[PDB]
Amino acid sequence: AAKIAPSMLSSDFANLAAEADRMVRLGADWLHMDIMDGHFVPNLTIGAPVIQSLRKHTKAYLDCHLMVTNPSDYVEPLAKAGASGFTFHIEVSRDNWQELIQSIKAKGMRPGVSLRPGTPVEEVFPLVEAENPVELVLVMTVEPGFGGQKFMPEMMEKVRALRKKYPSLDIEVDGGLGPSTIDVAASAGANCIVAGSSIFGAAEPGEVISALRKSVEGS
Amino acid sequence: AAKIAPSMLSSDFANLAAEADRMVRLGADWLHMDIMDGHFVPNLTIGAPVIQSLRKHTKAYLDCHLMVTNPSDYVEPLAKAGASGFTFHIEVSRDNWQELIQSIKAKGMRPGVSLRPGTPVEEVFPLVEAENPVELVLVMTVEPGFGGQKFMPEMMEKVRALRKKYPSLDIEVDGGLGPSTIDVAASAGANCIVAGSSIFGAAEPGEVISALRKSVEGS
Repeated sequence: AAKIAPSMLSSDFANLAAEADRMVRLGADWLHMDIMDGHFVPNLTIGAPVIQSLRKHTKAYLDCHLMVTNPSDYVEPLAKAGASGFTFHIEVSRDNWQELIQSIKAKGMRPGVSLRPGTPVEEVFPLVEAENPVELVLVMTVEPGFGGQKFMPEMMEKVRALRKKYPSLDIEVDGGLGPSTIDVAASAGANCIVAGSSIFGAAEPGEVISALRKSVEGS
Repeated sequence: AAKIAPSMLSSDFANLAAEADRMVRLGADWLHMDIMDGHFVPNLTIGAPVIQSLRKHTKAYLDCHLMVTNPSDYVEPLAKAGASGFTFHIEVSRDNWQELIQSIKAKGMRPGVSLRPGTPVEEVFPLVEAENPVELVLVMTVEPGFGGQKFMPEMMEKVRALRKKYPSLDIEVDGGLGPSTIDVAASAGANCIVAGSSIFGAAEPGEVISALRKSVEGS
């Protein structure tokens, strides 16, 4: 099923609760929260304290993407904060992804795994096929760290490979998604769409959300 | 001169613009922004993207405290974001402190340096005495990372030492400051007061801010 998730990194961080309400009001399915620690990626955004404050104001699904070096140390804080989805990077969980997925699920959060552009898609197959698997795979379509970057079409091959092997798996894409890039992504098989500037910078955000949904549903 | 700086780490992160404005209306001189990267301290809070959005909603002095391992990489982003004060930790700015101070000042921000409880106060004397010196020294009165911890009276010896040598230097304290601990800190010589839970958790925050200011001015 299609899930449109505005990237709050592109919203007014100073009026988060209002922005969250506005997005839900405009049709958003989830709110994508980019958590960066300045180490895994060269940018620092928000952490669990922000998620906790936001949860007090909304019941919306908070899709948290951990671009941090030590995701295991965020499981407890984010679960307490009220995170709904917890997506970690495959590049920093090579020795403990099994326990990490289990620890996330134990806390009632939906486990997901993300991969940077340079990481071969085959690396996440074991995580999708595990006894306790990830329930979402996030294919980054730009090098993670900043919004406003150029969509990388070559990443659609990863989306396609995943959709072919796993027809019911939630496949998310993040990086340059918007009206001009949604069709190729929807055709490739992506059903969860993270978009920032294309939604918040639009004259009609609600129309953009609907257009993204329609493209996915059309595929 | 006394400066009262509420610690936004204790505020409603989902209504930052409103909280900042409320603090200013209640008499806050500066807004203390704790930037933690999960590495220098075991917590991740907010980064330049949050500061940038807040600046669009306030003209208040944003006193940013960098509890990160690589402060040099935040100078440009925070300057663009509108930070007013940029305080780095002496424990991670080694051999690069002279350049760091110059880079901060070169970008229109006020340079400051902070020291954890375990760090001898003598460590910062050269920075205060340099040709292009720090303009504020932040004596942590709790181990940095979280709000609500117990004030450490023993840290007042650092404050006193600094005040004795530098009569006009801004000396800031952060950690457990409130009505019950301000007199001993004001007597020691601290004039810039960072307080979180004692202000955001108070029935009369305006009265608390005034009391903190009165204590400092009384000294």
